[PDB]
Amino acid sequence: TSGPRDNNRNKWAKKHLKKGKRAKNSNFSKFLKKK
Amino acid sequence: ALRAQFENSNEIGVFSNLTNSYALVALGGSENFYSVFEAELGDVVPVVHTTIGGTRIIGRLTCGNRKGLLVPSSTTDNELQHLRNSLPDPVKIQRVDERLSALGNIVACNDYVALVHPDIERETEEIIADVLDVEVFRQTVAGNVLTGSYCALSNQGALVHPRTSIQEQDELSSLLQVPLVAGTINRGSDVIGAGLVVNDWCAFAGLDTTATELAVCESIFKLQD
Amino acid sequence: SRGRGAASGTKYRMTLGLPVQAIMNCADNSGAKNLYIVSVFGTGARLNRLPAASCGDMVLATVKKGKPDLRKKIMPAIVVRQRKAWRRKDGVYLYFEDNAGVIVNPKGEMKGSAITGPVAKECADLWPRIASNAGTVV
Amino acid sequence: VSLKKKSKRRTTRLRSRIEKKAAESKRKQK
Amino acid sequence: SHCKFEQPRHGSLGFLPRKRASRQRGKVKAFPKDDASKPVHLTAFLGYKAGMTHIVRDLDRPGSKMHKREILEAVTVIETPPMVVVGVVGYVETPRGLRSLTTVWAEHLSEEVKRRFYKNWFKSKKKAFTKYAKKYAESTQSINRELERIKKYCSVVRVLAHTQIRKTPLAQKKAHLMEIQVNGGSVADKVEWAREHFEKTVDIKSTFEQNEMIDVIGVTRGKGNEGTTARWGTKHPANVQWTVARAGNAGYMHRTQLNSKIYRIGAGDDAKNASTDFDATEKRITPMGGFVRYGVVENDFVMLNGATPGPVKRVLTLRKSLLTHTSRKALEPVSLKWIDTASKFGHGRFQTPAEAKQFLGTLKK
Amino acid sequence: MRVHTCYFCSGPVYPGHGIMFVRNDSKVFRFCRSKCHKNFKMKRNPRKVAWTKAYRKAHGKEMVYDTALAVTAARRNVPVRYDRNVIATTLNAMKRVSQVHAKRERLFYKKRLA
Amino acid sequence: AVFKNITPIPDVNTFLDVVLSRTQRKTPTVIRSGFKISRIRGFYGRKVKFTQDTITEKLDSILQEFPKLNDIHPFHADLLNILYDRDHLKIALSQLSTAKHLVENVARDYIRLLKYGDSLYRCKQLKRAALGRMATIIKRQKSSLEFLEQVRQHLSRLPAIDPNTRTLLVCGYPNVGKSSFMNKVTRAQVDVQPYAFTTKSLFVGHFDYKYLRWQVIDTPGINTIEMQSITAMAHLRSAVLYFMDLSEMCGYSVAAQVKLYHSIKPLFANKVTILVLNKIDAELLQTIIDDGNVKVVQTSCVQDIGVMDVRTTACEALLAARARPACIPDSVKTRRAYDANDPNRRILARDIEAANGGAGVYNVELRDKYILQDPSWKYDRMPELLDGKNVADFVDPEIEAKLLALDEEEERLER
RNA sequence: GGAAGUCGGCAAAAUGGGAAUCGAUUCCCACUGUCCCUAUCUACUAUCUAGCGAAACCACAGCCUGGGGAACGGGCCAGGCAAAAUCAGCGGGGUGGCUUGUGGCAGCCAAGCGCGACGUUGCUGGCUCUUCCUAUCAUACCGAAGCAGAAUUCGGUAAGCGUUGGACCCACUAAUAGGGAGCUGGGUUCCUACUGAUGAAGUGUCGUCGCAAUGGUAAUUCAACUUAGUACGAGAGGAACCGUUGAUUCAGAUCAUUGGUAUUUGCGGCUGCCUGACAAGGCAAUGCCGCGGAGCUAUCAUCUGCCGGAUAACGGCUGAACGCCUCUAAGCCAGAAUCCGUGCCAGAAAGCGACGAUU
RNA sequence: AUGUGGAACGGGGUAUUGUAAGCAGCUGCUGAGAUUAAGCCUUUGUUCCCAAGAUUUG
Repeated sequence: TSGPRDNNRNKWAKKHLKKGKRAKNSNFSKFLKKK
Repeated sequence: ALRAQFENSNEIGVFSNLTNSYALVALGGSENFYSVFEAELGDVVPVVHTTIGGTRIIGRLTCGNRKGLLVPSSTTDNELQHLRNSLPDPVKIQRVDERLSALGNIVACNDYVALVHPDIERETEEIIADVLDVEVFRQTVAGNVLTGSYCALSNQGALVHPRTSIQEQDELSSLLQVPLVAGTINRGSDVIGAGLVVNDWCAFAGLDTTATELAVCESIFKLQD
Repeated sequence: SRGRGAASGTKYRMTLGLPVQAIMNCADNSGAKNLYIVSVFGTGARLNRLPAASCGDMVLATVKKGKPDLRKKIMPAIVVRQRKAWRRKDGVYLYFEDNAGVIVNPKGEMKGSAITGPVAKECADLWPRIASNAGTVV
Repeated sequence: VSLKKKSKRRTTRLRSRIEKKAAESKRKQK
Repeated sequence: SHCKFEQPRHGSLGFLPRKRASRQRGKVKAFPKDDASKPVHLTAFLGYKAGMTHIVRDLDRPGSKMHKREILEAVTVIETPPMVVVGVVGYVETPRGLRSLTTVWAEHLSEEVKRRFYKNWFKSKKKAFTKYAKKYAESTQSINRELERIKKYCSVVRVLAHTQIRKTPLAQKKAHLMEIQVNGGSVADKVEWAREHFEKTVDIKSTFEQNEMIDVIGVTRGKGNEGTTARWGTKHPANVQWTVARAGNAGYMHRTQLNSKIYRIGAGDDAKNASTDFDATEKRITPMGGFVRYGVVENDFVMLNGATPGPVKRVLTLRKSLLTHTSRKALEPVSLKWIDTASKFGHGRFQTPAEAKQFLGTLKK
Repeated sequence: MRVHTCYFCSGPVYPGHGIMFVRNDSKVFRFCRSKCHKNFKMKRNPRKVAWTKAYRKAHGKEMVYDTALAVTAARRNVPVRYDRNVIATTLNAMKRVSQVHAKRERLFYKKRLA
Repeated sequence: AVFKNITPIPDVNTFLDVVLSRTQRKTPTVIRSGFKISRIRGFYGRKVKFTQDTITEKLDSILQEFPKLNDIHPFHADLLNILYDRDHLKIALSQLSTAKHLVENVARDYIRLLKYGDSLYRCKQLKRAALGRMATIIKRQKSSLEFLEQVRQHLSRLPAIDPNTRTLLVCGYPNVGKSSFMNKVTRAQVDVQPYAFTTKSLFVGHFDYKYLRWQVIDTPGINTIEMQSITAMAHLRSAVLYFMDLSEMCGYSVAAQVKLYHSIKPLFANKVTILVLNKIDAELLQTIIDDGNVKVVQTSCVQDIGVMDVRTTACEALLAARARPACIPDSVKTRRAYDANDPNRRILARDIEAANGGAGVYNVELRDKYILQDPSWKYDRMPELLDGKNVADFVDPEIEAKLLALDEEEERLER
């Protein structure tokens, strides 16, 4: 099985970070940031 | 008669239990199994996505009919509360303090008559008659104690081992007041209960069930109309 | 393929208490009485580590005492009970008072018909056939 | 850096052995 | 001649030297990358390991073997009283690294942070920061100049904050002072946020929010000098090389546990912090009889999964994760069902004395 | 999530605490701590072990019955449909158990003192 | 008999290169003259032995994977007769086995002489003398290895037949509608072209009827193809499906087809033939009809009419030769079957899933389907424990009444 | 769990014993830390201190790499390097540029200079251990093949990471690939290194908070759910990518829960002993037994293990050389578990910055 | 180096064991008694002690 150094695994991990899967962290940061 | 597979397993009786008033499906796996059951019984009876004791063998752990449902001792309070909320009011639920926890393996019960493991407790038999409102009879199937797993019951038909004799066939039919046929499910597997779940108007078997076997179940269960 | 053959679900890590050379009770009605552990499926490359099994694991078993025709096959066996205490993932610690198991084919349906004694739910979940043919599942 | 697998510099026995056996090769072809 | 029977290496070459950490407080060797798209927010906090317990939570993990079941997990309780911001440090990027250009301190420094500057507070004449206080009162235009310097030249803004160790039931009186990098916004925005946060307390309620994934960093427990057996896991003419396992220090090393989940951030002023929607039963996070070797938790606390480095009453640093990692374990919510506060000093059997008293008879005392 | 009762001491058994033992007759025993588990292993009768609630209640050292509030508790094997009004007033009935049981606990020991 | 599992046979050069490369790469390579003579002898002995082991390992793989013509069902044995000349195939396989034994003999001989090697050189040439003889042995079966590879390639193409199961052999004149009947009956995509004898070899196709599966084997029309067709019906418990061109649109005369069927009747005996009138839409036949076993079924090949009736008749002939009130809900009597394409079809949780992130991401709400006096509380958390007691033990629809009765009682005790 | 250890029941536990064959051997039962797999407890030593106080050994000493014809060595050559004084451990240090994958005899040619190359034809030692190499068994990615699918064969880059448990045998495993540089059996009659621990010292002094040159580096494999009984296949059979869940091995932590440990000699019980007696306690080289907090600990318990560039095999774009063509010559794109960083550990005790006070 | 100061005891909580001696009449006092930090928590409790000696520092 491909490891974590895999360039593919890095690529779709980047794809996850490119979409709303990290938008739950943006608004999460904004909540404390505003309060 | 329909063909379905829970995950990639030919045993759907183990992972689900079906009656004439409700359906129970395993939780946490693929709901494709829940999707298939809803496709045929969603508009008829409620379908409950339930587990029993944090376990997916609810089909062989719980035995019930169109009237009542039974759960073993290991059933958690949260799951029992979940089942009560899901099922409609005219259906009653009962915990059983039975040593033989596998209710689905020790009790094969239709709406009117149930045949039970020979060594069942008297208190279990009394509460079964009270809740299920069926006549209870202690007998073995083909010399084998697990009646619920080795025999499938419906209102109009039933199946047993191909190993049973003709006189045992006649005696079982006479004691059950329902047509009974010696057959097999899932291409030669003699666990009829584990491979077949049947209500009074539809039947589900594993996808590996042969066409001849499906014709046999359809013939005995009169489901063409 | 025997390794996770017809498991219908993953197993959680469980305390290992039945290594090889173990002698343990037959739990089915097929006629066998005692089993001897020869090897366990799914053991990797660990230096000096004795292969071990838990509840619901599939092992290679030899019927030391039992019916002669039941013997002369290194048959797959499912460990259904274990004396060593193990942590169920919900938190409770469980241990049956004897080490028990069933003679099964490589596919995962046993030669027996009814199980005498309690059955671990981990065993009953990786092996729906054992759950189907179990009498009391705990 | 050498950037090689085999060293370009030679040992004194090795360099002396060439003149030992190169001369014998001329003796043999003669 | 080759090795006949091979095995993986008995140790890890990435953690040596196995020497004693040159620090007692957990160092942050990496702060999360900054971004001007997001304005101001902090990135770290400092707490004390009070003790650890176990909880029961309903696991909503889609696709899991135990989806929608009740699960038991060990949890670590870290008391996190609010920390007072007393300084700001500007860091300028140079071809030689990040260099601290200047530092600005708040006018009123508590004895908590003043004790950090002395090895013996009682003998000292307490002369630290006195002339700084004098010049702060006299002329604020000077201090405005260093802040102008920070917002004009510096690229990284960090705030010096000290923990109110007085609030904790610790016998230590020195406050732990560290730098938390202000991530987000322009350098001017960070400088302003530092200014309006001078001398005020920043609490864990504003730093972390009960669901995110953090890195917990600290110094591990000390096991003393140990032989090759327990230090390393051990079962041609040359000189001994560094790779050979040897006998020496085992324990008290700086470690970093990644991917720790906060199951709960409770408030000290609230008396329901140990109670959940499935439990009621008014109780506090402190176990019956008090935490073993720590005391009673009376301030804000954080409940992490698993175990964290170091023994009880040691200081831990909690930082935001450097890299986003959207594993569904890191993204799922947590709904606590029950928290264990029985006596950890022995085989405890009762959650609170109130509910112990009905079961037990009328004690003569 | 059930706070069971130990077989030996008859005390509460919370999640995580204690041991579960399954016998060949499929009977499940729960032990709160190592003391009760090992005492069960040595097979010491709870009715003859002094510090057990089983001994205290079977030796006359604990109340014969407490029909507190016309109903005190039971192992209900028929689940009941979830209601707020039922769920809130039974939350109150919980407490009303506790003071009443606490009151009778004081009265009984005061009677036993003389 | 699935002949696809035979490993591909390299030509003599690649075989030698693979063997020698494996010997070089897997065995140690460096030796010095100053080493003990035992180590030198062992060094070269390993290479000779390792090369022997690689060669037999490959040669045995061939000898085991090929089917033993004698031990197999005579249908396939005779089919391999007509296609491959069992004697040539048997000679080719025996040559490899004789080679295998020769490779073993040379290696045993040279290992034996190596025990007496006195210098690094005399061992070196025994090894060179060894491997060369091993190689020259292999080079002599160039024809045998090439032949077996060609046989292998065509074997992998043959259909997997099973005479044990019920069958119905279809044979007749070339392009006389038999291919059309096979295509209409079975799912097999048999190519139909104007070129005669388009079906060079046999074509096996399964068909499900009468709750059973029958393997219809179409044979070449009637040469090697004709011989293979004859052997197909030679040993098979099946019925003939002869198709005679009624209108002669296939290019073959009806009288000629009848004469051919009469001549082939000796091999078609013990079977229920069919007197198919092919190309119905598009005298001599009296003698064929006099047999009786042939079923005269019209086959309108142009109009594709009667093919299903003929197939059903042939299948039937082959088979012959070989108080409990079920209160079904009213909604069940008018339930629309869940078929995806229709718009009236309701939704399923499977479709909610693919919309809401698919498998492993969608969290099914278990509580979403509770029979309950409200849909809002549908996410509430029911208290389970309170002050050492479960809330569950006390959930009673009349629990308020027990509390008021009680109130009165406590008010009595305080007074 | 019960000899799975070892050449082997060496030693302990069963109290040693039951049956066979010639005291020995075997077998079945029995027992157990020999082992999986180590953990805990006690005493002594080692540690420090007061006093006393040696000996062996000693040309001089003390870092490594390549070379010094040899004998390479520590002194010599060329490099890496190199900062006082020390402490506790552990014992390391006291002969071809060979070689590899393709046998021996005869003849026919015949590029060419009597030979004559390739061809062509004729015949019969094992138990544990650090690191390195690739000449790759598995894992990653590619090319070819009757490669429909699945499974597979060969070949290329590739040494990052694994390559077991038992008596050639039989299992597991993804695989059980090949080699280089403390110990025991049958067979012949000081100093230096390594590992931890202090430590004087510029920078005025003492501190607090930091920076980061450099050195080390870590994660590995499997199967489970859909995607599927779909692509493909007459059928038999039947995958993949995205997404998700567990487990094997390894690594780093931790002691809520569970087990273990008992000098808490904490409590209790039993035997014997000690004052006239009811009692009262106390004693027995840790008298014996049960429980036993705290601590320690267990893949016997729990937790945690991540992303950016540059490439190799290889697939392409434009495009000449060579008016065509061309992945290459100038340039460019995609591309492997690979290399380099990030992250993680250490912090130059002769690298540094900011701040505080300053007799 | 006079303080939300420290220390020695004491109380309480929490734990370990199992219901003490005695008073008595197995039972009651008595889930009692004993131990509880030596690397458990707490203290409007009492008592006690510290605003000292030496050394190195531009």
